[PDB]
Order: sequence, then structure tokens, then C-alpha cells
Amino acid sequence: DDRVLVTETQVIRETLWLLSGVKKLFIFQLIDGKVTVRNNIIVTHLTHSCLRSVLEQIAAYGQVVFRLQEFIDEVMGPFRTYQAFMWALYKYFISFKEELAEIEKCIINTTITLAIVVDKLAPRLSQLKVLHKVFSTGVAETRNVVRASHLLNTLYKAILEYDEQTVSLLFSLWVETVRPYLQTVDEWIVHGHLWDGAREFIIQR
Amino acid sequence: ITEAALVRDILYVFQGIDNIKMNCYKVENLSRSLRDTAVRLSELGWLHNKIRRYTDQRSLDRSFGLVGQSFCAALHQELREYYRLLSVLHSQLQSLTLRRLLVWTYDPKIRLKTLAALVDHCQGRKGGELASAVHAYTKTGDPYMRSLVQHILSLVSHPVLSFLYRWIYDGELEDTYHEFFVASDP
Amino acid sequence: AAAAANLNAVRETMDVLLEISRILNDMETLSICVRLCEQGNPEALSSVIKELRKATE
Amino acid sequence: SPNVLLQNLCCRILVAQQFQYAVRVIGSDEFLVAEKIKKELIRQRREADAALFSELHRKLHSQNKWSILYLLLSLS
Amino acid sequence: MIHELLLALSGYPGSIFTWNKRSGLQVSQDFPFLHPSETSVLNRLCRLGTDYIRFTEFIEQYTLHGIYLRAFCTGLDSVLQPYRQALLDLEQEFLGDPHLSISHVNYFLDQFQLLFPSVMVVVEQIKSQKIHGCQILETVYKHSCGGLPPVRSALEKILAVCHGVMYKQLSAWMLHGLLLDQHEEFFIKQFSLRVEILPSY
Amino acid sequence: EHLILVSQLEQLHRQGLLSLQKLWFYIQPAMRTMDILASLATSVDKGECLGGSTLSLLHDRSFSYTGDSQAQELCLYLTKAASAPYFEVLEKWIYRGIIHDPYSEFMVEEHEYWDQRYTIVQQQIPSFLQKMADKIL
Amino acid sequence: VHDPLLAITFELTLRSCLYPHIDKQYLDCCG
Repeated sequence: DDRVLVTETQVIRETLWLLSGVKKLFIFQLIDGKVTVRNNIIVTHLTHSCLRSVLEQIAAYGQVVFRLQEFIDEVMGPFRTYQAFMWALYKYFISFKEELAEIEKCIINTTITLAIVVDKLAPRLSQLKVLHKVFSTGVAETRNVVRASHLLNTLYKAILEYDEQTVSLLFSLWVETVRPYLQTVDEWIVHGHLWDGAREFIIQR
Repeated sequence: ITEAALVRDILYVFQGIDNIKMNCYKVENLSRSLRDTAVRLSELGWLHNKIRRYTDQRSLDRSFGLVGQSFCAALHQELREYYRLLSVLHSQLQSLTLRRLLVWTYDPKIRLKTLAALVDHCQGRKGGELASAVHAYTKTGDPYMRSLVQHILSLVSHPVLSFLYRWIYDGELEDTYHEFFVASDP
Repeated sequence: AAAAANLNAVRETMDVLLEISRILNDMETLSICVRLCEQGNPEALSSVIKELRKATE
Repeated sequence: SPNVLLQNLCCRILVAQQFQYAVRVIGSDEFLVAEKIKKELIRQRREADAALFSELHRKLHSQNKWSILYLLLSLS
Repeated sequence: MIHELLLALSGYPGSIFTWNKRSGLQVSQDFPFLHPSETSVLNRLCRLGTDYIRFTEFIEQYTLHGIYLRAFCTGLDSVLQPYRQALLDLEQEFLGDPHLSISHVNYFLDQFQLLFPSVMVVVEQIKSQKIHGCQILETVYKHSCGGLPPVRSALEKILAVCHGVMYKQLSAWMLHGLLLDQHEEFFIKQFSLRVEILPSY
Repeated sequence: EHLILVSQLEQLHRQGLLSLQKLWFYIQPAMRTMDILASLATSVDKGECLGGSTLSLLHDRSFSYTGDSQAQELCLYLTKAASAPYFEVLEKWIYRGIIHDPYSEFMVEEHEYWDQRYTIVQQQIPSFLQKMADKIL
Repeated sequence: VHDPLLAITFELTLRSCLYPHIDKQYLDCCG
């Protein structure tokens, strides 16, 4: 059986791209919306199997970030809530991307190997696992008023479960998703009329 | 059977892992001028297997108590030291011979002869009665032993002086296992 | 390439020698002593070093 | 070469009279040395340092030697 | 093989270090390149890896429910931090000089080898007796009076963070009249008091 | 220190530099030291000595070598080391009244109106405290 | 108004300070 025998540093660069959410990578070739490690990858060490083990874990993280990127894509290419929800998600990704991008700088310009970049990314791979469970309830579902109510209610329930850095994320993710309702509620009060779109509000007049 | 092979196995008999097999480590050829020094050098393992088993057997049940455990724990900081010396010796096998090894392991045949005879004098001692049977090894005079055991006593007698400073300033004795010499009646 | 490898080996040997000196206890003085020792005796060199230290005091 | 090295060593230690005395003095196994060093360490004790020294000696061989060790032992 | 091992001690098993669901980490069989006497020390070394894997698998699984179980695992990673950090170091020392053998690597663990074993049965008592509620703040405390100094200094940390939950709830009740609870955890349930769940000390 | 003087020759022998005639020179000091320790170890067992009488012997076997200076710097290392335990109970009997002496070896033993309580024992006198055998008690 | 409230016990009692913005406004309208 033949193998490609990739070098060592090349893997970390590829892993960073998987974290970034980019597709079409020589490693982690997805097939059906499910990232999956290749079969001919081997390093001088690590006996060709531990590599399939360590990559398999990071792959599980790629799924969490690839699916979210697929979600943001299906909104860009007037719900006023999902569109207001992704802007919170999108805002989190830019800052998260900066930490991953910064690491790439210290690679081209100190020794760096696998077991170091992972432990350096512990407080991120932790925060990311939460989103795989918070968003799972925002994707498993047809009317526009039940898809937005059941989503916004899942956050306020999931925060009371976590009552620190994980709470600061969900809270900063909450405010930027309840911004639509707080607007129309105020707009209904002072301007004396309910100005809704697609009957998004729960009061279907 | 070269001399480099025996040094290859001896560095493992110093731990318990067996040409040299397992009470003396009877070796099973080679010249008589080699078997004798091997039998002599391996005597350090039989002192090492016995001390490790004692700490292990007692590190299984919680019946030993707070004072006992402390003494058992004190037998590991005096074993990490014995696990380090082997690493430096191991790096030179790639030169040292049996004669060189004798001048190397002449001192840790004594520390592994007080500790391997300190865990037999206190076998069934649970509680303060243990901290009183590792103090009956300080009346020895030997400046190398009286300055080793008088350190294990400074660790074993720390839990005892933890109840005492509790049963004096606060009067709240608490020991599910009966160790302190002040026994309460419900 | 080969010259670079030789330089790395010399640097590693010097670092190991310095650690041994610290345990039995500068680097520039040790390098000069090592070169003299390699050429050729050892007891005589030690006596000269001790005398020089006494003169400095 | 050796004379120049001796002059450099004298300069580092510190003049001409001292150099002349050093020249006059100049004009005037390994296992055993290691054992002697271990014994000296034991007298100083301590035990942990002796174990480290044995590891260090092996490293030097992995990367003449007797003469360097004797000079270090004399300094003590 | 060194960097191969330092991953096996991290939670990633491979061909050299097979994984079994019942026994734990262990070496497959004899290897020609290495000596036949090392096949033992590794097995002595894996008795540590099995602990970290069975730790992190439980930590992730979160399994039983209740905040006091969530916080226990939250704290359980803190005591487990020096283990990871001391493992990253081993690679750096091996990157410098290429003359270090498994003996030195085995020697470096030293403290972790005598700590995990005593902090293994504390987890086993939980998953085998359904210790629900604040009763954890005693089951961990009854083992905090152990003799081993390292342990006495480990569990005390976990009890120091597990108290943060009670201290959160206790202050939330003693000044706001309400008790933030939905699983009957705190020892109060016209209110009443609870004794069958109240702490020991 | 004799188990080391066997090691250096071994290392030298691995090089062929140790002829039999060369051995008969290097061991000359190790043949004279091991001939003092093999004479105290037979003059301590001849007459059973323990306590003081095994400290009188090490003060006379050190005066008989008053001009050797190679076997007096030795017997003065044994006496200076085989008398610290005896001198650590003496520092408890002069500066305080307590006499520990678990084994019956000290010069003064207690009993159970006061001329019979503490009695000087005649055997266990170090023969260099003989001048002050009274001011101690 | 809710965001400045964050500047000057999380999301349950903290959320119980948002309503004074929505209640006083109501009191004026009905009044």
C-alpha cells in the first residue's frame, strides 16, 4: 500500500485551514457534508495509525465549523431574526479566526508541533463544543413564527443551565439575537402600531 | 555470553524485571569471575521488589490510616531518587563494566537496606503506633542512617501533630480511624 | 555542512563541561583550559591556576 | 601555539613576571578519576549531585577526557 | 517512538499501543527493534494512561445529573492540568539531546504515578452508587482527610471550587428569597429543611 | 575507599598497563591500612570490650604509634569517631542529671541514703578520663 | 437602554432590572 508521506509542519497549516472553515483541502476531504481524513497520510513517526487517530478528533471539530459555515452561506448567497442571529455567529468567527491566523505567523517566522497547538487552543475547542449543542436545536426545526420562537427560547434556557467565559459567550450571543423583538416591542409602544414582517412576531394579527 | 549482555540485564534486575531470573536472583555458559559479582549486584533488586510491594499492598486498602499512609507516601520520594540514578546509568550503557557499577551502586545498597528493613519492623502498626516505631530507628548513631530516618520521621509525624494542634486549640477531634491517643465515647 | 556539524558538537561538549564545573564548583577561562589540556601535566596546570588566583587576591 | 594559549590564560586570570613563572612551571585512568570525584562528592555531602555527575560523564563520552576531569577535580 | 509514546499518554492509541475497552492501554507484543525487557516498564507506564483516558471520557460524557456533578468535572480538569503541562515538557527535553531513553521519560511522570490511583476510586464511588445532589460535598470530603500530601492538596482544590456552587446558591437565597434550583440539589425544598442530603461537617 | 582502589587498576588493566610487578607497588598503602583494621578487629574480640573498655583500647593503640604518622592519623580517625556516642551521653550527665545509656555501658549507673544511688563502674572508664573519674560523678 | 444596564445573579435577577424600562413606559401610556 502506497502513502503520500507528508511532512510535519504541513499538517498544522492544513489543520488551521480546517479551523478557518475553508474547503477543498488535501487533507480532511469531505464527501457528503462530513469531513473525513484521507487514507495515505503518514509521517516518519506515529506509525500511520495514531495520525489517523489524532486527525480524527480534529475532524470532529471541523464538522462543527463546516456546518456553521454552511449555515451562514445559506443566508448570504426578510426574516430579521436568523439574519440577526448569524451576525452574532459571524462576529464570533472573525475574532476566533484572528487567533488561528496569528498562530500561522509564528510558523513562518520557535519550535511548533502537534501537541502544542492543540493545548494552546483548549479555551477555543471548549467554547466551540457548546455551539454544536446550542445550534443543534436551532437546526432540527416550518412556519416562520415557530422556527424563531423555539430558537430564541433555547438560548434563555441554555444559559440558566450554565449559571467564567462560557457564560460571556452565550450572553453576548443572546443580545444580538433578541435585538429584533426588542425593536418591534418598542416600536409598537411609542409609534402605536405593530410593524412586523412575514408575521415574525408571536401576535399574528 | 559477553560482559555487555550481563550489564544489559542487571540494569533491569535493579527494578524487579528479570539470563538473570528470580529468593536470590539465580543466574543461569559464563566464567565464575562473572556469576559471583552478578549475584552480589542483583541483591539490590531483591531489596527493591520487597519495598515496592509493601508500599503497593498498603496503597490498596484504606485501613492503614492517616499516619500509616503518610509513612507509605514518604517511601516514594525516596524511590523517585532511585528511579533517576538508573536513568543516568542507562545512558552510559550505549562505557561501564561490573567493576565500575560497584563504585556506582555502593551507596544505594545502604539506603535500600535501611528502607527494606524499616518496613519490616513496622508491619502491623496502624496509627500513631507507626510513628512510634519509625522513631525507634533513630537511636542508631550511624551519621548516614540517623540523618535519613530522622527525615521520614519528620513526614510521618506531621499528621500526628495535625490532630494535636486541633485537639488543643479547638477541641474538635475527628478521626474515623482510631489513631489519636484521645478516644471519645458517644 | 560537515564543518557546521563539527561546530555544533564542540558547542554541545562545552555546555556539558560547564555543567560539570558548576556541580564541582568562567566559560572563557574553561575554553582556554580545555584547549591547553588537549595539547598535553594536568597537575602542573592546576598548580599554576591556583598560584595565579592567589596573586589576583 | 601552546605558549600563546598559556599567555592568554594568564591575561584572563589577571604580569610579565607572572607569565615567566607560569612558563617555568610548565617546563617543570578516566574511571579512577570518576571514582575519585564521586568520593569527593560523598565527603562534601550531595548524593543527588553525584548521580547527576555520572549521567553528565556518559553524555560527554557520547558527544584527553581524563586530563580535563583531573583539572576540574583539583579546583574542587 | 518517543513522540509516539507521548501521544499514547495523551489519549490517542495506535498500532504499537493498542486500546481495549475493558483492560486499558497496553503494549501489543514483542518488538524486534526495542529490547524485550522494556515491554514491562511501558505496561507500568500505561497504568497511568488508562487513568487519563477513563478520566477524559467521563469528563466529556458528564455522566446522573445535577450542577454539583457539572462543577465536579469542571474542577476535575483543573487538578488534571499539571499532568498535561508536564507532558508537553518531555517533548522539549527530547528535542534538545537525542540520547534520552524511556528510563528518563518514566522517571519524569513520578508524581502523576502516585496521584491518579488514589483519585481513581473517588470517581468509581460516584458512578457506582448514584451519588446525586450535594452529597458529593461529603463523599469528596471523606477522602480529603487522606495521608498522602499530594492527594490532600488535590481534592482540597476540587472542594474549593465545588463550594463555589453552594456559595452561589446560598447567597442567592439568603438575600433574594428564592432558590435557583430545578433538580432538588440544595438542601431546602412554606418551605422546609432537608437532612438526608445535608453535608456532614 | 578500598573498593575504589580496586576499580582504578581494573580500568588501567583494560589497557594492558598493569603487570604483576606493577601491582605489588600500587597496593603498598592498602596493605598497611588493612593491617591496622585487622589488628583492632582482633584486639576488640580477644577481650570482650563494649562501652568504655573499647575506648581505652583505641587510646592505647593510638599512643603505641606515636612516631609512625601513617598509622596514627588512622587510629586517631577511629577514636575520634568511636567516641562521639559515648560523649553525647556525657553531655547529658554533666549539663543535666538524666542518664539514658540504654545498654549498660556508661561509667555511671543509677539504682533504686544517696551513696548507693549512683555508683562509679570501674570497668567502663575510658582510661583517659581516669584523672577526672570523680568530678564526673 | 438594555445594553447600558449591563454597564452599571445573571439573567434571572439581572433580567429583573430590564422591566423597569418597559413598565414605567407602559405606566405613562395607560395613564
